[PDB]
Amino acid sequence: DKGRGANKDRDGSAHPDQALEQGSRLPARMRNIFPAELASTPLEDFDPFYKNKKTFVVVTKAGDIFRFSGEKSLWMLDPFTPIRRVAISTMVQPIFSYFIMITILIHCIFMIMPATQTTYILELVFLSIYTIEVVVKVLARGFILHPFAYLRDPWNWLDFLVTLIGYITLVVDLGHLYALRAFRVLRSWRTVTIVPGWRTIVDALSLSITSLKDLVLLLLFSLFVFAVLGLQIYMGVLTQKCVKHFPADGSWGNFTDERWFNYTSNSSHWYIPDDWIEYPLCGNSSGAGMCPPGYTCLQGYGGNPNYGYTSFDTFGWAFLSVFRLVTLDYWEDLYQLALRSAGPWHILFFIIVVFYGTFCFLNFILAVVVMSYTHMVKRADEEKAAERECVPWQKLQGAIGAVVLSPFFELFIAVIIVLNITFMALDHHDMNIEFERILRTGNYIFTSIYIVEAVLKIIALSPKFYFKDSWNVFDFIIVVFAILELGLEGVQGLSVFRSFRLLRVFRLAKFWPTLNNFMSVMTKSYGAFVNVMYVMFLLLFIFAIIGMQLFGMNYIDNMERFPDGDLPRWNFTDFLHSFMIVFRALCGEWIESMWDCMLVGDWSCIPFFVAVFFVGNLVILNLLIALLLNNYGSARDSSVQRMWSNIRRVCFLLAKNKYFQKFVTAVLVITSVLLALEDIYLPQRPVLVNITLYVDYVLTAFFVIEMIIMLFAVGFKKYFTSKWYWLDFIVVVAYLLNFVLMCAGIEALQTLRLLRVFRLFRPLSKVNGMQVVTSTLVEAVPHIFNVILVGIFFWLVFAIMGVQLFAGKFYKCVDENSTVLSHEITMDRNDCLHENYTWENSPMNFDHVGNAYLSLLQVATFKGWLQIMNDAIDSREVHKQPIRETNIYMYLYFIFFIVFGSFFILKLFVCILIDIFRQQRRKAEGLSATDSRTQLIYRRAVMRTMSAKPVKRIPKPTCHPQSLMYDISVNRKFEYTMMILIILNVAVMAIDHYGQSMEFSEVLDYLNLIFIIIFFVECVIKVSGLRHHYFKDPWNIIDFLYVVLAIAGLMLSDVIEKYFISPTLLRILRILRVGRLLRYFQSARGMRLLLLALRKALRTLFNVSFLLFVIMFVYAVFGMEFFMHIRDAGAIDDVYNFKTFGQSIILLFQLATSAGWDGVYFAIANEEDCRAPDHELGYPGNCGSRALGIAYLVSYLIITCLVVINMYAAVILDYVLEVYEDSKEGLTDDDYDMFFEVWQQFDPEATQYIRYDQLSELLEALQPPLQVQKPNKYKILSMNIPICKDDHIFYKDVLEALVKDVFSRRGSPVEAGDVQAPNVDEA
Amino acid sequence: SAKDGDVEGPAGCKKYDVECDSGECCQKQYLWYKWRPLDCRCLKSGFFSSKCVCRDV
Ligand SMILES: *[C@@H]1O[C@H](CO)[C@@H](O[C@@H]2O[C@H](CO)[C@@H](O)[C@H](O)[C@H]2NC(C)=O)[C@H](O)[C@H]1NC(C)=O
Ligand SMILES: *[C@@H]1O[C@H](CO)[C@@H](O[C@@H]2O[C@H](CO)[C@@H](O)[C@H](O)[C@H]2NC(C)=O)[C@H](O)[C@H]1NC(C)=O
Ligand SMILES: *[C@@H]1O[C@H](CO)[C@@H](O)[C@H](O)[C@H]1NC(C)=O
Ligand SMILES: *[C@@H]1O[C@H](CO)[C@@H](O)[C@H](O)[C@H]1NC(C)=O
Ligand SMILES: *[C@@H]1O[C@H](CO)[C@@H](O)[C@H](O)[C@H]1NC(C)=O
Ligand code: NA
Repeated sequence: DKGRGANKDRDGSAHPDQALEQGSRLPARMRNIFPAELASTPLEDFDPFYKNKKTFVVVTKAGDIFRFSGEKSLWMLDPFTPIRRVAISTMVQPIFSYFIMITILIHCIFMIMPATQTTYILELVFLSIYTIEVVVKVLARGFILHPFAYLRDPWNWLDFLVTLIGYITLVVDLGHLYALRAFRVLRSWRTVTIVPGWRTIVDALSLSITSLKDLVLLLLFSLFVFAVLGLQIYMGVLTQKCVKHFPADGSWGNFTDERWFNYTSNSSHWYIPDDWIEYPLCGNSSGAGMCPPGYTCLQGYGGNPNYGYTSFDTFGWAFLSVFRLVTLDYWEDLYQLALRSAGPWHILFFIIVVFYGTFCFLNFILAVVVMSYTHMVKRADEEKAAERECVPWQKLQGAIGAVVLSPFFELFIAVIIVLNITFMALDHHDMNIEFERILRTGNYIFTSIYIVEAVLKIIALSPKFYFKDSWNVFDFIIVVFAILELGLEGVQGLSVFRSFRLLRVFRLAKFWPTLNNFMSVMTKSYGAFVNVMYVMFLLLFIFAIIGMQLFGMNYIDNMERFPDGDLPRWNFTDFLHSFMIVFRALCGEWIESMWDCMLVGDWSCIPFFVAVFFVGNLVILNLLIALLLNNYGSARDSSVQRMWSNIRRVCFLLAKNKYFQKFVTAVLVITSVLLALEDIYLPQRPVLVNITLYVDYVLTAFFVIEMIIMLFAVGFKKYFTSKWYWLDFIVVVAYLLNFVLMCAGIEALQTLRLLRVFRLFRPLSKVNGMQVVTSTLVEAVPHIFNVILVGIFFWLVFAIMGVQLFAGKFYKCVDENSTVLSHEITMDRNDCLHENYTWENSPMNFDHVGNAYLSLLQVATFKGWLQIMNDAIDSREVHKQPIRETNIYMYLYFIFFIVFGSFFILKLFVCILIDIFRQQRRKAEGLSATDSRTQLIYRRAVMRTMSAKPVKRIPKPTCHPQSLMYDISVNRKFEYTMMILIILNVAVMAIDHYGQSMEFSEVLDYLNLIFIIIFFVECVIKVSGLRHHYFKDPWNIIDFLYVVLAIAGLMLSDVIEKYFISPTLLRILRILRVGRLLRYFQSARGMRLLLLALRKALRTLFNVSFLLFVIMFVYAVFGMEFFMHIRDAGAIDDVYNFKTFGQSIILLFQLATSAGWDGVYFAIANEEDCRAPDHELGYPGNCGSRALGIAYLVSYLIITCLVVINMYAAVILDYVLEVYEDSKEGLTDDDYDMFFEVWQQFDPEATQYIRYDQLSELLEALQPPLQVQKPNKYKILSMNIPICKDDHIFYKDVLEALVKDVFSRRGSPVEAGDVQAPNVDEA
Repeated sequence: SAKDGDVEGPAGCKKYDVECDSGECCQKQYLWYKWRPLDCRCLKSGFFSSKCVCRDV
C-alpha cells in the first residue's frame, strides 16, 4: 500500500530507472530527459533486439508481474551513454553474477587447505577480481549520494568492507592488527543466494533477530538478578578445601602464631586423593563434603575450580556461571560443585534458575523463532498460490502376471525383507563357525530371490512398465549391486560394494505405511530442509575459518599451559578440528571449549563462543523445529432383590461423598511418605521397623474393604473396564500376595510393596489445573509410540553401519593404573600380553547392535559421546593398538547421525506435544474444534466484556497528618522515586567482590544504613495513608518484611543468634524486592506482551512441575530399593548416591535434564569385581545390574526428558501465540485493565455510571487501541450508547460500543458482523 | 618343559591365528605363560566379511 505507493511516484517524479531486467531484458532507458525507447505499455517488439525481448519481459510481467525486475539507479550523473553504458550492460549480465559467485566458491576451497607459497599469490588474484566488481557497480551507479546507489543495498555493504579489509592487510597498511584478516570469510555469506527458495529462510532468520530485541533485555535483567543473588550466597564458597591440622611437633615449630598461616597456605597440606587433578571441595553443613579425619574445611586457599573460571567471587564470573546454568551445559558439574561445599538445601537455588531460566526464557526464544518462520511461509504460500491460479510368450505372461500382481507374492517378499534385516542385525564380532555360516548361506538365498522376483516382474508387467514406477527402479539398483558383491566376491576392492546391502533396509518403507507416510513428508517439502541445512553448515564454515585464524596459533605457542603439556582432542589448530569445536557448540556444549581457548589466549573467546552458541543453537536449531512444525503437524427373588440392592444403595452413597474421598486420599499420601523413610539407616532404627510393619497390615485390609465398597458401587462391568480400577486391583492382588507369603514363612517381596505409589496418580489428576496436563499425555502416547518405532528404524541403519565400522576395534593395551600404553611400546595384543599388561575393551562399544543402540543413545543426548568419538577416531584394525587421532574422518559418521537422529527424530517429540496441547486446551475451555482462529478472537474479546467489573478507589482518610499521607503515597512522582532507589540499592550489591577490604566494606555498610532509613519513612507513609489496603499488594508485604527484619538487625545485639536473624535471609529480601520493575514497564510494548503471556501460563506451568516431582518421587523410592548397595564408580560416591530419599532427589533432578546419565549408568550397571550378597550372614552385596540399570535409565530419560520437559515448551508456545494474536488484531488483557484505570477517575466510588458530559472527556483519556481523539463527538453520535433515565450511562454500554469500534476500524471483510452477532448470543 | 610354542591334541592341527575350518584346531596351546584352550572363531574384517581363524577362548 505504501511501498508501491512510491513505486511509480518517485520513478515518475524524482528519478526514473536507467534500465530493467527480468527474463533476458537488457535494455538501457533513461529518466525521460534523453530517453531511448523504454515502453508505453503496448508490449511491442518492433524496433530493437532488447526491446523485442522486452515484450517477452512484459509477457513475463503478465504472469510474474513483480518478482525479478532490476530497478536501476537514478540518473544523477548526466551520463547520456558514455562508457558508463558499458558498465550498466556488464552489471546486469547473468554471467557476471555467475562469475563472481564461482570465485567465491574457489576462494573458500583455498581456506580449508593449509597456507603455502601459492596461497599468498592467489590472494593477489582474488582481491583483483573483487575490486573490478566494486568499480563496475560504482561506474554503473552512484556511491551513496543519490537513492538507488551502490552503498544503499545491504549486500553491497558486505562486499565493500571486506574488500577494504583485504586492502589494509595485503598492501601494507597499519602493520599491526592482523585480527581483521579472519573476517575476510564473510564474503561467502552471499552464497546463500544460490539454492532455490533461499529468501524464506533468510527472511525468517532476520525477522527472528529483530523480534528478539525485547527478550534479550528481559533475559539480561533476569540474569542480572540471579547473578547478584548467587554472588551474595556463594562468594568464596568454591574455594573450600580440606586442610591438615597444625601439628604438635614437626618441621613447623611448636608455636601457634602466623606460622599456622605458613603451614596452611602450603599446597602439600591440602587434601587431594591420588591420581586426581583437582582438589575435592568440602563444607561444614550436614550433607556436605565431609573432610577425612585429621582435616578441616577452610576457605581462602588456592583457586576456584576449572582453572579459576568457575566462581561466584566477582560480578563478572558470577554472570558467566549463572549463564551456563540457564544454558544447561555441563551444569551438573557446577550443581555438584555447589551442593558438596554448601549443602543439599541449596537445590532451591537451582530449581528457581532452571524453572525461570531454561524452562521459561529459553522457550520464549523458541516461540519467537516459530512465529517468525510461520509468518514467512504464510506469505510465500499465498504468493505462490496466486501464481498457480509370441504364442507361448503371451501365454505365460497371463500366468506369470497372475501371481505377481496379486497381494500374496507381495506378502512373501515382505517376509524375506524383514528376514533380511534380521540377518544384517545378527552380524557381530567373535562369531562361532556354524552361526557365521547361516548368515552367509542366507545371503545367497536372499540374493537369488531378489533376482527371481526382478525377472518375474519385467516379464509380467512390461520392460517399459517396469521402469515406470520408482519402487521398481530402486529394487533394480539392489539386484545390480548384489551381483557386484558376488562377481567381485573375492577379486579386490569389495569393501565399497558390500556397503550397499544397507539399502535393502529402506525397502521396508513400501510395505508398512507408518514409515511410508513419514517418507512422503520428506519428499513433499524437501528444499525447505535443504535451505536450513545449507544455512546451518555455512554459518559453521564461517565460525570455523574465523576461529582458526584468531585462536589457532595460541594452541601451539602457549601449549605448555595444558595439564599434560599436549594439545587436547578439541582445538583450533587446523580446519577439521575447528569445524568440530564449532559444531560441538551448535549442539549446546560451549563452555569446556571456552575454558581452554581462554587459558591459552585472552578475553576474545568469550564473545566468540557466546555468539556461535546464540546464532547456532538458539536460532538455527529452533528454526528447524519451526520447519518440522509446518510439515509434520498433520426365595422369591424380589425378596432378596430388596436386600441386595439396599447393599448397593449404601455403598454407592458412600462412594460419592466428599469426606470419604478425602479420607482415602489422606491415607494414600501419609503412607507414601512412610515409604520414603526406608533407607540405608532403617536397620538400626528399631521403632521405625515396627511402624513400617504395621502400616502394611492396615493397608492390606484398607485395600480390601475399599475394593469391596467400590465393587458394590460401580458393579463388575464398570470396575473391570476402567484403567483406574485395573490400577487399584493390581495393588490389592500385590498386597494379598504379600500377606499370603508372610504367613507361609517367606519374606515379603519388596518390589511389590512399592506398587502403592501408583495409586497416587488418581488424586493428582484432581488438582485445579491438571486436566489439560494429563489429557495431553494420554492423547500423545499413541503419537509418540509411532515416533519411537520410526526412530528405532532409522537408528537401526546407523547401528548396523556402526557395528560394521567399529566392532572389535575399541580394544587397547592398558597398564597397571588403567592408563593406555602408546605405540612404539605395544603395537598389538601380542606385545601387550607378552609383558603382563591388560588388553581391555571400552565399556561403550559397537560390538553387536545391542551395544550399538546404547552408544547411539549416548551421542544423541550428547552425554558420554566425547569418549565414544575418541575411540572411533583412534581405532585402526582388530588386534592393533589404537593411535591417537589417526582415523580422523570418522567424525563424519557422527555428524550425519546427530543431524538425522538427534536434530530431527528427537525434535518430533516437541512437535507432538505442541500439537496435542493446543487442541486439549481448546477442549477444556468449551470452545469448538471447528472454528478457524478468527471467530475465536472475537469470542475472546466479548467474554472479557461480560466479566469486567470497575474497581473502587481506596478511601482517602480524613485525619490530621493522614491527608498528606494519602497525597504523596499515590502520586507517580513518589512511586517512581522509590523505584529508582530500589534499583540503586541492588546495583550497589553488585560491586561486592571476594576479599574486598575493611574500608571498602565500610563505605558500603554506611550506604545500606542510609537506604534502610529512607525505606523506613516510605514504609510509614504508605501505611498511614493506606491503612489496611496497604497489605493488598504482594510487593508491599515484601517491602514491609524487609524493613522490619532490617531494623531488627541494626538493634538487638544481645540475641542468642545461631543463624537466628541471619544476614543471608536479609540479602534475599533486598534482591527479591527488585521485581516491582516487572509491573512498571508498560511503555515497552514488546516486554509487556511477553510478561502477559507468562502470567497467564503460570498456573499450568506449576502443574507440569508438580507432575514432574511425582515422577521423581516414584522413581526415587524405586531407585533406593534397587541401587542403595552399590560400589562407588563414575558418579556414585559418598555424597551423590541412592542411599536416602533426599540424596536420591538430588540425583533424579539433575538426571531429569539428562545431565550426566552416562556416569550414573557406569555405576548402577556395574557387574564386575563386586561381591555377591550373603543373606544368612547379614550382607547385601555391592553389585549392580546391567539389565535393570538400562530399563531404569532409558525409562526415565524418555519419560521425563523427552516428553515432560517438552511439555514446558508446549505450554509456553500456546500462550505466546494467543497473546500476540490479541495485540495485532483483537484486544489484550492489559487493555481492559487500562479502561477501568481511567474509569475510576470519573467515578471513584465505583457508582458504575458516569455523566454524559464526562464521556467526551473519557475517550480523550483512553490510550489506543480504544481511544477516540478530537473531534470525538460525531463518532459518539454513531456509537448510540443507550442512556438510563438520569443522563447516566452504564459502564458496559461504553465498553461494548468501544470493542465494536476496534473491530470495525481494523478489519473490513467479516469483522463487524461477526463481532455484533456474538454479542447478541451472549446477552 | 613349556616351550614358547607348544600344542596338545592330534598330529597336524591349526595353531593360533591360523585359519580353521570348523574343526582341526589344536586342543591346547602354550602362549603367554599359560596353557590356553583354543577354539575356532570368526572375527570382523570389513563390511559383512569375517575371516575365521583359531583364537583362544
Ligand atoms: C568449618 O568449621 C571449622 C571448625 O569450626 C572452622 O575452622 C576454623 O577456622 C578458623 C579460620 O576461619 C581458624 O582460625 C580456626 O582455628 C578453625 N577452628 C578449628 C576448630 O579448627 C572453619 O572455618 C569452618 N569452615 C567454613 C565455615 O567454611
Ligand atoms: C610376568 O611376565 C614375566 C615375563 O615378562 C613372566 O616371567 C616369569 O617370572 C617369574 C617371576 O615372577 C619367574 O619365576 C618365571 O621363571 C618367569 N617365566 C615363566 C615362564 O613363568 C611372569 O610369568 C609374568 N607374571 C606372572 C604373575 O605370571
Ligand atoms: C610446602 O611444604 C613443603 C614441606 O617440606 C615445603 O618444602 C615447601 O616449600 C612448601 N611450599 C610449597 C609452595 O610447596
Ligand atoms: C611460608 O610459606 C610460603 C608458601 O606457602 C613460602 O613461600 C615461605 O617461604 C614460607 N615462609 C617461611 C619459610 O618463612
Ligand atoms: C602406577 O603407579 C604410579 C602412578 O601412575 C606410577 O608411578 C607407576 O609407574 C604405575 N605403574 C606400575 C606400578 O606399573
Ligand atoms: Na562443554
